[PDB]
Amino acid sequence: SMQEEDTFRELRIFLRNVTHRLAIDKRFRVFTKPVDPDEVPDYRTVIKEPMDLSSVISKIDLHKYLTVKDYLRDIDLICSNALEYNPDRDPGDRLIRHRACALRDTAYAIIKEELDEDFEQLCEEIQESR
Ligand SMILES: O=C(C1CC1)N1CCN(c2ccc(F)cc2)CC1
Repeated sequence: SMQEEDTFRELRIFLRNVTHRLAIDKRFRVFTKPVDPDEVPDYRTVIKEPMDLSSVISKIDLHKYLTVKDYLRDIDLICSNALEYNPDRDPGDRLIRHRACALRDTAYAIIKEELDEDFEQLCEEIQESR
């Protein structure tokens, strides 16, 4: 229906706004663009599904997310990729992991305060119905 297409448009507006707030935070700069294969040729052989905040913006616009749960699977994949690729005790690795965990916890906290649970339940029921 028209009403269902209006529900999914509101979902996209909400997701662009959360993603822009993460992307301007100086802590999360390393997560804003894909890894350059020239700089890190080993990256694409270790990490099977790369993900970053520029790709998440592109996926919102392509209508890839029908629920906030779909969207948070990609935020969780940005975080898990960083913990897998950078697992060592040295400071460079410990700083990337700390920032990855902060990206994940910040996205979950914005959504806890600002997403209405009945708006998410509506998105999930339209998705199920298709
Ligand atoms: O996991 C990531 C970020 C996507 C989250 N990276 C770890 C490895 N970094 C790197 C850069 C130059 C270099 F010569 C070797 C490694 C780039 C940043």
